[PDB]
Amino acid sequence: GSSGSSGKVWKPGDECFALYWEDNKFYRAEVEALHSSGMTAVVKFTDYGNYEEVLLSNIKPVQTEAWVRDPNSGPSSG
Repeated sequence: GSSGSSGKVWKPGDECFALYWEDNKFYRAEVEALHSSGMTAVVKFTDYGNYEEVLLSNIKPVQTEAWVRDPNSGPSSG
């Protein structure tokens, strides 16, 4: 299509951070299934592994393991 568009869409099978309904804190999770309507979605919390209905506007994309190897030692003893 066209490259160069701001935005972010969720999908069933992506790890994300959802705000607990009892802690209201950002915790790890995974988009279990979105809602036809397009407002809330079922996300599974890793903390225990239970599903919770949270809004899409209350979810954040989890960073990826962009590790980098190199023969040059980076961090050292302080």
